[PDB]
Amino acid sequence: DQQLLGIWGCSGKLICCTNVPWNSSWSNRNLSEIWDNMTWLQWDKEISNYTQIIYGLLEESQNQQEKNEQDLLALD
Amino acid sequence: AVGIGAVFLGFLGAAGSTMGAASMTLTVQARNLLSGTVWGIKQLQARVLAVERYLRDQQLLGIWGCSGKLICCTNVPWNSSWSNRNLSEIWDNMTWLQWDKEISNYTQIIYGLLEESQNQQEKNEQDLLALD
Amino acid sequence: AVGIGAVFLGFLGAAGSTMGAASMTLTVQARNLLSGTVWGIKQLQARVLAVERYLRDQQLLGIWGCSGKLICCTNVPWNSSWSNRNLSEIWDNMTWLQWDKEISNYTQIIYGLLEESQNQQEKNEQDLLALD
Amino acid sequence: GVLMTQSPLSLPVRLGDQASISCRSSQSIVYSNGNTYLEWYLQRPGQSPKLLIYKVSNRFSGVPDRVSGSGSGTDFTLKISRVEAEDLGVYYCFQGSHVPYTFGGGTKLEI
Amino acid sequence: QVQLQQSGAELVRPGASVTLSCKASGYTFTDYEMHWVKQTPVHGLEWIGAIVPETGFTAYTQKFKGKAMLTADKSSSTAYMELRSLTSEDSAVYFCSRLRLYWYFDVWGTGTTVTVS
Amino acid sequence: EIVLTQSPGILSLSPGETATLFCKASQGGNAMTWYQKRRGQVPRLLIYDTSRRASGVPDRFVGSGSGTDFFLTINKLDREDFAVYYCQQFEFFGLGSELEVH
Amino acid sequence: QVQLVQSGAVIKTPGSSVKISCRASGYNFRDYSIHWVRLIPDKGFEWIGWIKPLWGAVSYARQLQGRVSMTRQLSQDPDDPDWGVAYMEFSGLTPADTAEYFCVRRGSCDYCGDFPWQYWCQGTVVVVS
Amino acid sequence: AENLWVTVYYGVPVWKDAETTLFCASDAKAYETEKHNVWATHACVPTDPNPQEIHLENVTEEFNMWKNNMVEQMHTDIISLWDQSLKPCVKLTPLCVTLQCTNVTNNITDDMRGELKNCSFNMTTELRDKKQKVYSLFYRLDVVQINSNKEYRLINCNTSACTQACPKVSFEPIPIHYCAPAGFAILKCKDKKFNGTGPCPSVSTVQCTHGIKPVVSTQLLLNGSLAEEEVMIRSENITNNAKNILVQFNTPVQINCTRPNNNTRKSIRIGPGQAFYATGDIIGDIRQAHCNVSKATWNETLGKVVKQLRKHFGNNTIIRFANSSGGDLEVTTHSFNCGGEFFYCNTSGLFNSTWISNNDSITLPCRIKQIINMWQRIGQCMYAPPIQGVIRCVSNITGLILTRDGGSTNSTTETFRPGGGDMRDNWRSELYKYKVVKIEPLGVAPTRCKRRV
Ligand SMILES: *[C@@H]1O[C@H](CO)[C@@H](O[C@@H]2O[C@H](CO)[C@@H](O[C@@H]3O[C@H](CO[C@H]4O[C@H](CO)[C@@H](O)[C@H](O)[C@@H]4O)[C@@H](O)[C@H](O[C@H]4O[C@H](CO)[C@@H](O)[C@H](O)[C@@H]4O)[C@@H]3O)[C@H](O)[C@H]2NC(C)=O)[C@H](O)[C@H]1NC(C)=O
Ligand SMILES: *[C@@H]1O[C@H](CO)[C@@H](O[C@@H]2O[C@H](CO)[C@@H](O[C@@H]3O[C@H](CO)[C@@H](O)[C@H](O[C@H]4O[C@H](CO)[C@@H](O)[C@H](O)[C@@H]4O)[C@@H]3O)[C@H](O)[C@H]2NC(C)=O)[C@H](O)[C@H]1NC(C)=O
Ligand SMILES: *[C@@H]1O[C@H](CO)[C@@H](O[C@@H]2O[C@H](CO)[C@@H](O[C@@H]3O[C@H](CO)[C@@H](O)[C@H](O)[C@@H]3O)[C@H](O)[C@H]2NC(C)=O)[C@H](O)[C@H]1NC(C)=O
Ligand SMILES: *[C@@H]1O[C@H](CO)[C@@H](O[C@@H]2O[C@H](CO)[C@@H](O[C@@H]3O[C@H](CO)[C@@H](O)[C@H](O)[C@@H]3O)[C@H](O)[C@H]2NC(C)=O)[C@H](O)[C@H]1NC(C)=O
Ligand SMILES: *[C@@H]1O[C@H](CO)[C@@H](O[C@@H]2O[C@H](CO)[C@@H](O)[C@H](O)[C@H]2NC(C)=O)[C@H](O)[C@H]1NC(C)=O
Ligand SMILES: *[C@@H]1O[C@H](CO)[C@@H](O[C@@H]2O[C@H](CO)[C@@H](O)[C@H](O)[C@H]2NC(C)=O)[C@H](O)[C@H]1NC(C)=O
Ligand SMILES: *[C@@H]1O[C@H](CO)[C@@H](O[C@@H]2O[C@H](CO)[C@@H](O)[C@H](O)[C@H]2NC(C)=O)[C@H](O)[C@H]1NC(C)=O
Ligand SMILES: *[C@@H]1O[C@H](CO)[C@@H](O[C@@H]2O[C@H](CO)[C@@H](O)[C@H](O)[C@H]2NC(C)=O)[C@H](O)[C@H]1NC(C)=O
Ligand SMILES: *[C@@H]1O[C@H](CO)[C@@H](O[C@@H]2O[C@H](CO)[C@@H](O)[C@H](O)[C@H]2NC(C)=O)[C@H](O)[C@H]1NC(C)=O
Ligand SMILES: *[C@@H]1O[C@H](CO)[C@@H](O[C@@H]2O[C@H](CO)[C@@H](O)[C@H](O)[C@H]2NC(C)=O)[C@H](O)[C@H]1NC(C)=O
Ligand SMILES: *[C@@H]1O[C@H](CO)[C@@H](O[C@@H]2O[C@H](CO)[C@@H](O)[C@H](O)[C@H]2NC(C)=O)[C@H](O)[C@H]1NC(C)=O
Ligand SMILES: *[C@@H]1O[C@H](CO)[C@@H](O)[C@H](O)[C@H]1NC(C)=O
Repeated sequence: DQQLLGIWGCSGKLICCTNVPWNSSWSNRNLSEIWDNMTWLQWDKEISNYTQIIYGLLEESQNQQEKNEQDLLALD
Repeated sequence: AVGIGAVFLGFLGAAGSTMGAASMTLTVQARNLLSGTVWGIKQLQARVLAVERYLRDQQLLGIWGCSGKLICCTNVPWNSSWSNRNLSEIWDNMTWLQWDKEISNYTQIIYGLLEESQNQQEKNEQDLLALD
Repeated sequence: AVGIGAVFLGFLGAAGSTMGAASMTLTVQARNLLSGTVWGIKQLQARVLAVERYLRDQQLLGIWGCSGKLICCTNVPWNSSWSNRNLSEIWDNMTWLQWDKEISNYTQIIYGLLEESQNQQEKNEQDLLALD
Repeated sequence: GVLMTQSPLSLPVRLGDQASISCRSSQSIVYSNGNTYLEWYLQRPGQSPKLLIYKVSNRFSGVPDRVSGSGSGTDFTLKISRVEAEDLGVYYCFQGSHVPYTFGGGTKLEI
Repeated sequence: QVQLQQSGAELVRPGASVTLSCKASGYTFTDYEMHWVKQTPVHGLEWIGAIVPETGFTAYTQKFKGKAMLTADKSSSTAYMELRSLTSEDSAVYFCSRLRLYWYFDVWGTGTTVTVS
Repeated sequence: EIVLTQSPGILSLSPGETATLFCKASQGGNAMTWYQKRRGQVPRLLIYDTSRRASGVPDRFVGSGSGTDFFLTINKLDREDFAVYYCQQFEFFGLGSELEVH
Repeated sequence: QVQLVQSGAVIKTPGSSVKISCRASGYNFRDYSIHWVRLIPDKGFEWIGWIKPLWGAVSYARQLQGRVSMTRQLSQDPDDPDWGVAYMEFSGLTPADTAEYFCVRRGSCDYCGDFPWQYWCQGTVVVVS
Repeated sequence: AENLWVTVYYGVPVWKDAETTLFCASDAKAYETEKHNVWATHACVPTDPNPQEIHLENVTEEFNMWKNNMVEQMHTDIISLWDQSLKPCVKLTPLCVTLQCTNVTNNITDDMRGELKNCSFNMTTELRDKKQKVYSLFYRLDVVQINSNKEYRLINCNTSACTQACPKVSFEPIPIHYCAPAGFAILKCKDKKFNGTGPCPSVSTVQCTHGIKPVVSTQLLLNGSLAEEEVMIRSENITNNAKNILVQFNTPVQINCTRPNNNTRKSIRIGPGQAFYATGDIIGDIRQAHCNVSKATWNETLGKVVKQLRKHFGNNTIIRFANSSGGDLEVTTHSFNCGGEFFYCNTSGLFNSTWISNNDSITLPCRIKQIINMWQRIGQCMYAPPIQGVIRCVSNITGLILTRDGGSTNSTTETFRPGGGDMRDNWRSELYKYKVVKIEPLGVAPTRCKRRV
């Protein structure tokens, strides 16, 4: 798990944030209802249909961002 | 000969001096902390106790701000009720063995506060990137 | 069929090409490096040797500047006494196996310099935040 | 190599009867997930070779309901129930497990 | 539009080097693969290898590694061969083609007859 | 089959004057060893395979060579360091050299 | 250490058979081959054959087949596995066969191959009437 | 521009040659019969399917089969696992005892000899007071004469007490897939023409090896791996003779082997929970176990390997074959296990040939020992249990193991002879394709970027 965070942007922050926009095709739900009604056990099943789609997108976003950062430092 | 200053860079050679040895020795003690028919079972459990004890310490830094820096500066103010000493005396007169007993009465007060300060700072930073 | 492009993204698939293949594949070799009655004892000591070997490498990145970036960058200038080569010929004419032997005559000069440069940078950074 | 051994090559097949063209591989063609990628070709003299089946069983889009592939491990047999004049000519095998892929020698359907 | 506009019939004297051209169309090159299959009366269908055109990721067989070269120009949107040491067995019919990843052959071109004489 | 031929064969040298023997092999691509047999005693390997000398061997014996041509240079010899020398490929032997005290 | 002991010299009548027992000790006898070499005066050395004591796999020179034979005896006890015996039986004697015989072992090192020997038995003279 | 700084990339594809342990994994077909049916049903994990046998390009690695590891540990692994399937079974301390033997009922000749001895002996009961008289059948190769009457004893009783194998466990081969743990890789040469030594030009990594079955045989290794197209000989140094010569050919020679005799097992209780499975009566004709091979296929497959052998020795060379030069039993003949019983079968009938530089079958008779002494261990034997009925098995002769006679003195004939010797030369015919490398990531490289403050 520490490795799988290490290949994303979140090193050891324990509350990271990242840069993939949330596709509403999965959730189809309002904001505060998944911040005031649902439990995490209840949140488990609605995202259990699909996994490593999200994780592949995070790997792709970080693998892109490190290359763009190396290109930013390349002219530097 | 090999000389005198070589054992300054050795493992735990810095422990006799004051903090000035500690400000340069810190890679060495961190380095030698990790690398090491029925006897193999006891050496195997001796090895896994070592790596478990290392990874507890990396975790206990990781829940604070100090990720892997090995020198880390955090944001709680020092309460002068504990130390009650001048600045340069605890940075020129004392050793860390001598420092240990003077803070041995009180521990996990500081480790309690350092959880809370980072836990609050991540919330306010989440708010700052939330409005951004 | 599965095609040619799948083995570009396989484990160690980029080893035969130049760096441009290896500039993108770096998550895969990092991934497969970890996940794996007397026979249980022998495979158990194999597993703990594997994870001890991994954690030595995470430690050795920890004492340098880059904690978990996986693409570091740092601040020692490249001494041209070793390379004696043009730029893109070590980006397009060589492989990493071919790059291994040309830096195998000398090692840990670089690993010695990186520790010293990071310790010096932490010292100057501590002075910069100390005046702050 | 993983070269295919075709049996038989020449099959003079009358119109309306069945046909069976088998291949035997040197190794197993099991891809590293479970789905072997087998293919069967067409050929007329003067046309580019095109595909009938792209699996053990599942077929190319546009192929009629007379051609079927079957088999396991190394032995993989094509079976055509009713043979027409379009079926005449050279057929092949094809692998998809790991590169480099090997074609066979060519199996001619005749009359 | 989904086509493989190949080169022409090539009556090549031996010892020469041949630059073939497979102008593929219907999609971008950056989507899917490019492939080359021979046609000899000795073997039937033969192999050259395969190319990925975004980076230039090439593979061949043992029979023709070091003999043929695969290059891909991303701007001109063509394919290429660079044959070396043409022999009498190399007189063949070349079929440019496309694979997708985890799929089959969509398109099959005309077949360039390269005879070595 | 494979013919081995020492050179110069019977030699004549006083003590002190360093020397070099040379034994030609008919076959090529293989690597020889050497032996040192004194007056009526048990023989003794002193160098194996090209240049690797065995145990209990002073380094003043140095052998080398390539192709079909193998040299053995003896330096700083004694009147007791002299003995009969043989060279060996797999089981095949040479007829030997000898360095007469002059 | 490695020790190699042979038997004593012998007068033999022509056309008879001779036996020579090379005894080895100081090493694990089940591992290394035992070779046999002869020294004829005014002929140079000459190879004879080899044996592997694990199963008695033998191999002989071509110009002496049918005449020579080899056996071995292992040590069968859990206390002294080291000592081993090799026997040579040599028949069809001529007066040209009067010579000196040696039993040898391969050198113990890893990179030294099959033939370059290290240790030598003290040699046995065989003399034919 | 020329002020290049350095970066350390982690996870760079690069390796070294190293040596480590491995990990076995067996297929699910061997788990369908369970509970100590064959060995390593508990010692190995069940396999993951279809390992990631992917390719690699522009790459060349020198290999070796001769100074290769992972065969040096397998000869330790199979022996160490072989010992584990014996210690839960019976010891034969009470059976080393005086025997009273006689010939079996048969028309016996004066010149030729029988091969079965009917022996009676005292034995204990379950109780300690009473004793019993009981009889069995034995072979000539297991009794010696202790010295009117003629009384025998067992052969191995003056060196070691013996272990009966439990009749529930079997010795049949099963597929074994070795696997490398995390942080290693297994490379595989995929070349056609490749003599096993020197650089392979087309490597391919893999997660686990393919099917590796363990057999036991000295000459004429069985159920092996087939060659791709041609017939390949392999050796370390062919001008040397002290190393064996592995010959691997393409078309497998079918071999039938049988014992036509019909047995009966007979349980003798030695004590509490003890069962000595002796041989009961023989029903029918006392016959000799033998094997058959086809004449024409063998005459063909020698014709292939002579054409292959003439590449290293000049075209004008006489090649001939001969019986084995001698030694102990199970290196002159060839041995195998056929459904739980060990044969030793004379192979003079194959290697009787010469080759000039221009419906029937072959029978060959066998012998059956009951106690084995495999790997020539000082404190070991294994009484095998007799099995019921007429027994036969069918196999594929696939490779040979040869040895040149290294004679001096001006030879055109270059004779070849079989020979088993070490068991490891069986194994090197199976693991010659692979090698084990060790991933060392964290390379280092100059580039043009500078980390800021
Ligand atoms: C080289 O490779 C070949 C190919 O595998 C091996 O040949 C096989 O050898 C095994 C063991 O020697 C054979 O297995 C045995 O088969 C016997 C015959 O039974 C078959 O046929 C009956 C009738 O249809 C079926 O009911 C049955 O399922 C079999 O298909 C069995 O009787 C044997 O079982 C006996 O042993 C078990 C052990 O637990 C006892 O519990 C049983 O009660 C019974 O007594 C056993 O299953 C196999 O048949 C061979 N294959 C073929 C095609 O014949 C060679 O052995 C191998 N070479 C070497 C040297 O090992
Ligand atoms: C029988 O044949 C085999 C293979 O054909 C042969 O094995 C090889 O022998 C050589 C010795 O010549 C081994 O040593 C190597 O040799 C190469 C050059 O050939 C060098 O890279 C190394 O040795 C060099 O360095 C030494 C340092 O002083 C020098 O003394 C030496 O002369 C060389 O300059 C390297 O060690 C080689 O390893 C093996 N091959 C394998 C795969 O192991 C074998 O020697 C032949 N049998 C006999 C008795 O010669
Ligand atoms: C091995 O030797 C034993 C020696 O005891 C043989 O056992 C005995 O065999 C004889 C025949 O040779 C049996 O005698 C017969 O008994 C039947 C029924 O009792 C009787 O009708 C006959 O007239 C004759 O007397 C005897 O019973 C038998 N004893 C035992 C304890 O089995 C045994 O047959 C020999 N085995 C072989 C394979 O030859
Ligand atoms: C290879 O072939 C040769 C030629 O036949 C075999 O040599 C022969 O071996 C047999 C058995 O060793 C000899 O038989 C004799 O048997 C009697 C029985 O008592 C014994 O007293 C004799 O002393 C001898 O052993 C036979 O004489 C012998 N041939 C010659 C010409 O001497 C050889 O055994 C074969 N190799 C193998 C491994 O079988
Ligand atoms: C039982 O077997 C023994 C040994 O095989 C027989 O004793 C001799 O056997 C040899 C070879 O079989 C014959 O040449 C001798 O003539 C036998 N000696 C005698 C005195 O016969 C013995 O004959 C066999 N039969 C019996 C009833 O004891
Ligand atoms: C089994 O044990 C019996 C009991 O001792 C043995 O019978 C004796 O054998 C000896 C020696 O042959 C004779 O001196 C005795 O006279 C025998 N006892 C009787 C009562 O006659 C017998 O020999 C043993 N072996 C077998 C095979 O039965
Ligand atoms: C196995 O093949 C390799 C190369 O294919 C052989 O190595 C070369 O052999 C030639 C002649 O046989 C020598 O001239 C070279 O010097 C060898 N090169 C090296 C690097 O060894 C090797 O000899 C072959 N071995 C056998 C037993 O056939
Ligand atoms: C070997 O001997 C056994 C002795 O039992 C034979 O088994 C018998 O076979 C016959 C023939 O069908 C049956 O009628 C009997 O019932 C069987 N006996 C038992 C106890 O089951 C067996 O057939 C023999 N082997 C061969 C090949 O004939
Ligand atoms: C080994 O035994 C097998 C037993 O099946 C033989 O296979 C069959 O043998 C018969 C002979 O009567 C043939 O008529 C069959 O056609 C064979 N079966 C097949 C599938 O070919 C095999 O021939 C024997 N081999 C030898 C060398 O004797
Ligand atoms: C292996 O088979 C051969 C072929 O029969 C056996 O050789 C024969 O042995 C007998 C004596 O036992 C001689 O009379 C024959 O002359 C031999 N035949 C030939 C062609 O020489 C040989 O004995 C068998 N092996 C064993 C160990 O017995
Ligand atoms: C021995 O090798 C032969 C190769 O000819 C094997 O025979 C073929 O095996 C495959 C796979 O099991 C079958 O699909 C073929 O039908 C077999 N051919 C024939 C003619 O039988 C055989 O399986 C191998 N093993 C044994 C025990 O014979
Ligand atoms: C066991 O007995 C046999 C038969 O005489 C003999 O050859 C062997 O040497 C004996 N074992 C020992 C260790 O003496």
